[PDB]
Amino acid sequence: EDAMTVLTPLTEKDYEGLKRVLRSLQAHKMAWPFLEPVDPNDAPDYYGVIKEPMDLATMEERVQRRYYEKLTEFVADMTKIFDNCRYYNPSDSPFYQCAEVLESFFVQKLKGFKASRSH
Ligand SMILES: CCNC(=O)Oc1ccc(-c2csnn2)cc1
Repeated sequence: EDAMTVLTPLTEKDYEGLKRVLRSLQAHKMAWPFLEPVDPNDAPDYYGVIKEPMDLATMEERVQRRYYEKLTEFVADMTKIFDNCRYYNPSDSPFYQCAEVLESFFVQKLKGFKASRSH
């Protein structure tokens, strides 16, 4: 990550952009596995093997409360969603596939956000 991403505090205008990025992901057709915390009745071992769970509703709560001080911290929570999924599930499962698609979409939107900050 470049210096701006790591060091530049998030302003109120930056927060309007983060809200837009998050809503784009929540509306994506392949976001269904990630919208809410994993239900342990569906996956009884999940919370024994994933030490730091994350989901898009937790990120929305954090954005509303202004939890994030730097863009790097927002990117780290999002990346945890996808990395947790690829560690828990095998590479041929539909959950793994959804992580591949949605991470590529996140990178496209994140590049758009970074461009808009500087110019
Ligand atoms: C293997 C058990 N069968 C099953 O479908 O349970 C789940 C439920 C949710 C997830 C999930 C969503 S986000 N990443 N992991 C994975 C497995």
